Amino acid sequence: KFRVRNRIKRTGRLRLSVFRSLKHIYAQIIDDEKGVTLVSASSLALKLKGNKTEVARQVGRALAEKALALGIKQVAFDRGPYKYHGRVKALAEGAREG
Amino acid sequence: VPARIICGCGNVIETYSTKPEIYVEVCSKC
Amino acid sequence: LLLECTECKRRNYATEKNKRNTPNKLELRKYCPWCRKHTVHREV
Amino acid sequence: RMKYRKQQRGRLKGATKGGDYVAFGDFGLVALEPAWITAQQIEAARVAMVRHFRRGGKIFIRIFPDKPYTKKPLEVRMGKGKGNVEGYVAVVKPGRVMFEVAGVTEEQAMEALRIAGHKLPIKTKIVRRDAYDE
Amino acid sequence: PLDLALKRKYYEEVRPELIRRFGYQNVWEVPRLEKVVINQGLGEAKEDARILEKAAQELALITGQKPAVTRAKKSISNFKLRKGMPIGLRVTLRRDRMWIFLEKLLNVALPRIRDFRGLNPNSFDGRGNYNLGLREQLIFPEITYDMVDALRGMDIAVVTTAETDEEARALLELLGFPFRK
Amino acid sequence: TKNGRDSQAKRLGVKRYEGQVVRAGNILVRQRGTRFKPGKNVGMGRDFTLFALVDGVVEFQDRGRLGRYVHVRPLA
RNA sequence: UCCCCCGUGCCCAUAGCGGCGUGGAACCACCCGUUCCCAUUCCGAACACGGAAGUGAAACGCGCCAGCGCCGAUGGUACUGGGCGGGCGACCGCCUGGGAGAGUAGGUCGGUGCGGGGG
RNA sequence: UCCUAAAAGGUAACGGAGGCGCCCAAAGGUCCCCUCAGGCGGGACGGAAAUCCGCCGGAGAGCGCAAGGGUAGAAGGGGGCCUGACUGCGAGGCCUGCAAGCCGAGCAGGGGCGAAAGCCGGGCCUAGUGAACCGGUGGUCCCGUGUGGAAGGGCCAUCGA
RNA sequence: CGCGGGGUGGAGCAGCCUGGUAGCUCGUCGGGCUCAUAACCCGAAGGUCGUCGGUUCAAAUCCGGCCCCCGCAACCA
RNA sequence: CGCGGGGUGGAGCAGCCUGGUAGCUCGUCGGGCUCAUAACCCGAAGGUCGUCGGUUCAAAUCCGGCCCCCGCAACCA
RNA sequence: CGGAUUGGGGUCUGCAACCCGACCCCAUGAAGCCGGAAUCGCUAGUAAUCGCGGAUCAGCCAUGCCGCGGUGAAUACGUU
Ligand SMILES: [Mg+2]
Ligand SMILES: [Mg+2]
Ligand SMILES: [Mg+2]
Ligand SMILES: [Mg+2]
Ligand SMILES: [Mg+2]
Ligand SMILES: [Mg+2]
Ligand SMILES: [Mg+2]
Ligand SMILES: [Mg+2]
Ligand SMILES: [Mg+2]
Ligand SMILES: [Mg+2]
Ligand SMILES: [Mg+2]
Ligand SMILES: [Mg+2]
Ligand SMILES: [Mg+2]
Ligand SMILES: [Mg+2]
Ligand SMILES: [Mg+2]
Ligand SMILES: [Mg+2]
Ligand SMILES: [Mg+2]
Ligand SMILES: [Mg+2]
Ligand SMILES: [Mg+2]
Ligand SMILES: [Mg+2]
Ligand SMILES: [Mg+2]
Ligand SMILES: [Mg+2]
Ligand SMILES: [Mg+2]
Ligand SMILES: [Mg+2]
Ligand SMILES: [Mg+2]
Ligand SMILES: [Mg+2]
Ligand SMILES: [Mg+2]
Ligand SMILES: [Mg+2]
Ligand SMILES: [Mg+2]
Ligand SMILES: [Mg+2]
Ligand SMILES: [Mg+2]
Ligand SMILES: [Mg+2]
Ligand SMILES: [Mg+2]
Ligand SMILES: [Mg+2]
Ligand SMILES: [Mg+2]
Ligand SMILES: [Mg+2]
Ligand SMILES: [Mg+2]
Ligand SMILES: [Mg+2]
Ligand SMILES: [Mg+2]
Ligand SMILES: [Mg+2]
Ligand SMILES: [Mg+2]
Ligand SMILES: [Mg+2]
Ligand SMILES: [Mg+2]
Ligand SMILES: [Mg+2]
Ligand SMILES: [Mg+2]
Ligand SMILES: [Mg+2]
Ligand SMILES: [Mg+2]
Ligand SMILES: [Mg+2]
Ligand SMILES: [Mg+2]
Ligand SMILES: [Mg+2]
Ligand SMILES: [Mg+2]
Ligand SMILES: [Mg+2]
Ligand SMILES: [Mg+2]
Ligand SMILES: [Mg+2]
Ligand SMILES: [Mg+2]
Ligand SMILES: [Mg+2]
Ligand SMILES: [Mg+2]
Ligand SMILES: [Mg+2]
Ligand SMILES: [Mg+2]
Ligand SMILES: [Mg+2]
Ligand SMILES: [Mg+2]
Ligand SMILES: [Mg+2]
Ligand SMILES: [Mg+2]
Ligand SMILES: [Mg+2]
Ligand SMILES: [Mg+2]
Ligand SMILES: [Mg+2]
Ligand SMILES: [Mg+2]
Ligand SMILES: [Mg+2]
Ligand SMILES: [Mg+2]
Ligand SMILES: [Mg+2]
Ligand SMILES: [Mg+2]
Ligand SMILES: [Mg+2]
Ligand SMILES: [Mg+2]
Ligand SMILES: [Mg+2]
Ligand SMILES: [Mg+2]
Ligand SMILES: [Mg+2]
Ligand SMILES: [Mg+2]
Ligand SMILES: [Mg+2]
Ligand SMILES: [Mg+2]
Ligand SMILES: [Mg+2]
Ligand SMILES: [Mg+2]
Ligand SMILES: [Mg+2]
Ligand SMILES: [Mg+2]
Ligand SMILES: [Mg+2]
Ligand SMILES: [Mg+2]
Ligand SMILES: [Mg+2]
Ligand SMILES: [Mg+2]
Ligand SMILES: [Mg+2]
Ligand SMILES: [Mg+2]
Ligand SMILES: [Mg+2]
Ligand SMILES: [Mg+2]
Ligand SMILES: [Mg+2]
Ligand SMILES: [Mg+2]
Ligand SMILES: [Mg+2]
Ligand SMILES: [Mg+2]
Ligand SMILES: [Mg+2]
Ligand SMILES: [Mg+2]
Ligand SMILES: [Mg+2]
Ligand SMILES: [Mg+2]
Ligand SMILES: [Mg+2]
Ligand SMILES: [Mg+2]
Ligand SMILES: [Mg+2]
Ligand SMILES: [Mg+2]
Ligand SMILES: [Mg+2]
Ligand SMILES: [Mg+2]
Ligand SMILES: [Mg+2]
Ligand SMILES: [Mg+2]
Ligand SMILES: [Mg+2]
Ligand SMILES: [Mg+2]
Ligand SMILES: [Mg+2]
Ligand SMILES: [Mg+2]
Ligand SMILES: [Mg+2]
Ligand SMILES: [Mg+2]
Ligand SMILES: [Mg+2]
Ligand SMILES: [Mg+2]
Ligand SMILES: [Mg+2]
Ligand SMILES: [Mg+2]
Ligand SMILES: [Mg+2]
Ligand SMILES: [Mg+2]
Ligand SMILES: [Mg+2]
Ligand SMILES: [Mg+2]
Ligand SMILES: [Mg+2]
Ligand SMILES: [Mg+2]
Ligand SMILES: [Mg+2]
Ligand SMILES: [Mg+2]
Ligand SMILES: [Mg+2]
Ligand SMILES: [Mg+2]
Ligand SMILES: [Mg+2]
Ligand SMILES: [Mg+2]
Ligand SMILES: [Mg+2]
Ligand SMILES: [Mg+2]
Ligand SMILES: [Mg+2]
Ligand SMILES: [Mg+2]
Ligand SMILES: [Mg+2]
Ligand SMILES: [Mg+2]
Ligand SMILES: [Mg+2]
Ligand SMILES: [Mg+2]
Repeated sequence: KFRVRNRIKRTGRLRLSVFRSLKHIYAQIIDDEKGVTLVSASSLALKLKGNKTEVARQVGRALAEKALALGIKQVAFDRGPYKYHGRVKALAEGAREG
Repeated sequence: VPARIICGCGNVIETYSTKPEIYVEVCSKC
Repeated sequence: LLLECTECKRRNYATEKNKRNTPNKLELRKYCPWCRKHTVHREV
Repeated sequence: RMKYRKQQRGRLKGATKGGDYVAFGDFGLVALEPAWITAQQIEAARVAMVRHFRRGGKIFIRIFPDKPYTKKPLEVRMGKGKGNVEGYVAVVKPGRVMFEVAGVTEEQAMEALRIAGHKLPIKTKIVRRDAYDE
Repeated sequence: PLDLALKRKYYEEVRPELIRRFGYQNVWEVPRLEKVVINQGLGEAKEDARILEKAAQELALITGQKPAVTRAKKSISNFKLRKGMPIGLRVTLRRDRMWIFLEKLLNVALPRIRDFRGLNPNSFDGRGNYNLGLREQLIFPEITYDMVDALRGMDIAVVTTAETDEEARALLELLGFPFRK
Repeated sequence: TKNGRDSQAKRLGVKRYEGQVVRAGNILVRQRGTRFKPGKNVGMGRDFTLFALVDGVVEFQDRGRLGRYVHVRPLA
């Protein structure tokens, strides 16, 4: 079911691998062609609270900071296995806010 | 609704299923 | 069946192909003229 | 049988795969020379062999005719031969094992396997079974 | 409506006895009743949606749930079916929706089954599963007599989390599945 | 005796080989289906043709179960 | 530096099938429920949301096993650019450079890059 | 279309085999979802084969039609919205005696789907076709025989093999 | 060796182009009128569609091969 | 293409003028009558009258378009 | 309606009721919705209809036969 992930890959650059467990949410901004990650604003692994949807927003705006900290902009969003809906969407919601 | 299985051999059971006027002829009590 | 889509409120045409007896009695798809830009287009 | 239709001739280059070793049986018959062996030729040897030792052991036939044999009815040049006149044949290259006999004495295998050699368009040879296996 | 006779029967009666007979390790090795599905292979109302509807909503009452259709794939000239047009009326149901139906079934339907003798002991598919056919569909509770315009029956299957079917046999007997044994 | 038929040859195959300069968008491989897949700066058209999107050199790569890919490693 | 787990890429079966064992403290799964966001041609199966309690059963991570799958030489032969000889032929042999498929010996239950949590 | 065709391309014979002179407003664009054939077991009518459940089952199904190549990390099945089955172009090539055939990034206009990245100039692809001349219908910066119109012609579009 | 047409209940014909359902006449079998048989009347049964193979969901019907019947044709030397 | 005239019972046609009207022949079944088919006599079912829209109180009828078969000549680069 | 068929249980004759009796009771409850071409009977106390008896003979496969009475029609223009 990594069809999404494939198409995205043949688009160019800056993959946003939103992973999400049953109370978790993460995001690597990974550059293929070399196979290397940069910004990696986690959540459960970071520190944040506990309310998934709520948790998303920040964990999203978290990448945001660390992104422009290096000069970045490609939104290339790895809407992984998960539909663009809740915690996944909200993860973006904020990732773009900042 | 809470169904009402009315049978001639006692065994009057409740469950769920529209209109609880369930006159069962010979239920599992016999 | 060969067809030529006229533009509505005008008199243009297009390279077309209805299908007559197969569920295509109608025909008014959306197309794009050189006068103005973008409108409906009848069978004709 | 089934396959499909008529088939090109193709040559009979060196007897590479053209050959084998004795599979079953006490003795056998090998081809010394390349040729197309006809259906008829085969059966000719078979029935010969049996006829020799009536009520006898077992004759194996390691070769089998599957090449279609085209031929023209005494004419000229339109289309490819309706063919199949001799019918079918088997590509026998030097070395191949063609018939195995078993359940008989040497003097019987030798004789029968020899008589068969008289029906075949080829120089041949009869083998014991040395031991060379695998 | 989380609560009911049969719902609890499994927990506060069957469940523990399974630990006796087999006795596992983890609570999730104990065989779960967790899937039951109706179905009505009707090449019968295959022609018209009239005879097709009543059997669906009729089905809807007995199950209590909203029935689903199932279309054909291949093509059968021997019985007049091509693309997928036709029909089979299947409906999956789990959770408490199923416990409620099973209560009715194992205690009202099977009972009112003409010359019932207990579910055929052999209907287990080697794995922890059981199925059964039924003629008259009227052997169901809410179903009225003057309601049926045809004796269109149907068949059902019930899944376990068990691996072998002795566990399923044991499981189902305890749960009130009258087997012909 | 009906049989004298055939179609005319379509002359297809790899057109530019590995280690060969290429201009902006010239064809690289004409193929029946997907004997080859796209790659870095290498798209493909309706007939599954494979052409350059940039200049630079062509390189091939076998990715086993994945497929055989062809791309241009640019330079300027 | 090291080890465990999590997300991701790479070589693309020596990574796989099956068998056996193993971990839930963190992680991950399942589990609780379906008010709300949203969802089933019917079913919260799936996707989706809120969320403790329970669990390592299933899934998955790890590891041991070769029975199957997969990899697999060496030697040798077939064939063969280039050179030469022989039989009416169907064909065959020599020199120089190249050289398999099969089968054999044997190998395998993988390896590794980046990032993040955990001692 | 495949073989002959001798591992580039090409390559003949009244050599071996088979198709084409269409079709689809959904069989098209996109967004989301989904994965077969077949084999064993279990199932009321069914019955080798409808529909149902289980397990095994990497492509032997499917892709409108012949065959081949491709293909489930979709090109296959379902849905929602839709109409790029665009207009103005076109770097650069394949192919080729000529004429013709074919692939095509990207630019402007203006639009569809989508959160976005982005995709859309018909259909998985390779057949489904006909130079020129003569004429028909719609249009339109143009020409209009002393001048103004008109007749007629040109240009664009499409039609009759 | 060529080209064209055809093989369908016991007999002779239809159906096939434009695939779903095999029809007509005589004959056959049962019954009736007659003293009886024919005629006539009433009712019924009967066909692997030449054979092998394919396309289709499905073949008498479409496509390919073999077998048998009929029609034409086989010239210049 | 433009010209002309029609789609009426299981078959056609009369009815279409100049709107107030479905009947004809055979056919189906039943009854009468015959040695008997049949002729014949009585009675009954089987027509959005190709289709939609409009005039009118009222149409098959007058009118528009459409769907189809028939016919007319005339054109084909 | 109609009572065939089948199951089950039983009585009686007669040495004996498998083949093969008759009857009883329960249950089972068939085809049949008035019958093709064709064809029989009857002219008044007749047809139709409804029972009763007798010969035979242990019993009876009698719905048969011979006889008895009860209720009691229709219609005959005409002799082609
Ligand atoms: Mg909030
Ligand atoms: Mg941002
Ligand atoms: Mg209910
Ligand atoms: Mg009881
Ligand atoms: Mg229209
Ligand atoms: Mg037109
Ligand atoms: Mg010969
Ligand atoms: Mg000659
Ligand atoms: Mg011996
Ligand atoms: Mg010996
Ligand atoms: Mg000899
Ligand atoms: Mg010899
Ligand atoms: Mg010798
Ligand atoms: Mg050997
Ligand atoms: Mg288990
Ligand atoms: Mg297990
Ligand atoms: Mg040719
Ligand atoms: Mg070709
Ligand atoms: Mg050629
Ligand atoms: Mg070719
Ligand atoms: Mg250090
Ligand atoms: Mg260091
Ligand atoms: Mg890498
Ligand atoms: Mg295990
Ligand atoms: Mg635990
Ligand atoms: Mg619970
Ligand atoms: Mg609810
Ligand atoms: Mg609540
Ligand atoms: Mg709300
Ligand atoms: Mg909420
Ligand atoms: Mg959603
Ligand atoms: Mg729904
Ligand atoms: Mg909530
Ligand atoms: Mg614990
Ligand atoms: Mg534990
Ligand atoms: Mg486990
Ligand atoms: Mg595992
Ligand atoms: Mg191998
Ligand atoms: Mg090897
Ligand atoms: Mg070697
Ligand atoms: Mg050499
Ligand atoms: Mg040489
Ligand atoms: Mg030399
Ligand atoms: Mg010589
Ligand atoms: Mg080797
Ligand atoms: Mg081997
Ligand atoms: Mg070994
Ligand atoms: Mg292994
Ligand atoms: Mg393993
Ligand atoms: Mg690390
Ligand atoms: Mg670390
Ligand atoms: Mg650390
Ligand atoms: Mg080719
Ligand atoms: Mg090939
Ligand atoms: Mg070649
Ligand atoms: Mg080739
Ligand atoms: Mg060569
Ligand atoms: Mg060559
Ligand atoms: Mg060759
Ligand atoms: Mg080649
Ligand atoms: Mg040839
Ligand atoms: Mg044409
Ligand atoms: Mg559509
Ligand atoms: Mg299956
Ligand atoms: Mg099984
Ligand atoms: Mg069954
Ligand atoms: Mg079946
Ligand atoms: Mg079955
Ligand atoms: Mg494949
Ligand atoms: Mg096909
Ligand atoms: Mg195909
Ligand atoms: Mg090829
Ligand atoms: Mg193919
Ligand atoms: Mg293929
Ligand atoms: Mg393939
Ligand atoms: Mg294929
Ligand atoms: Mg798709
Ligand atoms: Mg498509
Ligand atoms: Mg769509
Ligand atoms: Mg160009
Ligand atoms: Mg050119
Ligand atoms: Mg073309
Ligand atoms: Mg070309
Ligand atoms: Mg397609
Ligand atoms: Mg091609
Ligand atoms: Mg000219
Ligand atoms: Mg012109
Ligand atoms: Mg003008
Ligand atoms: Mg202009
Ligand atoms: Mg002027
Ligand atoms: Mg002017
Ligand atoms: Mg002048
Ligand atoms: Mg002047
Ligand atoms: Mg003038
Ligand atoms: Mg003009
Ligand atoms: Mg003009
Ligand atoms: Mg005939
Ligand atoms: Mg014939
Ligand atoms: Mg004939
Ligand atoms: Mg016939
Ligand atoms: Mg005949
Ligand atoms: Mg005959
Ligand atoms: Mg005969
Ligand atoms: Mg014919
Ligand atoms: Mg007759
Ligand atoms: Mg007779
Ligand atoms: Mg007679
Ligand atoms: Mg007589
Ligand atoms: Mg007679
Ligand atoms: Mg005579
Ligand atoms: Mg009769
Ligand atoms: Mg008759
Ligand atoms: Mg007859
Ligand atoms: Mg008959
Ligand atoms: Mg018949
Ligand atoms: Mg035939
Ligand atoms: Mg038939
Ligand atoms: Mg002649
Ligand atoms: Mg002369
Ligand atoms: Mg002459
Ligand atoms: Mg006229
Ligand atoms: Mg007529
Ligand atoms: Mg008339
Ligand atoms: Mg008339
Ligand atoms: Mg009449
Ligand atoms: Mg009628
Ligand atoms: Mg009519
Ligand atoms: Mg009508
Ligand atoms: Mg006609
Ligand atoms: Mg005519
Ligand atoms: Mg006329
Ligand atoms: Mg008693
Ligand atoms: Mg009857
Ligand atoms: Mg009655
Ligand atoms: Mg009496
Ligand atoms: Mg007596
Ligand atoms: Mg009497």
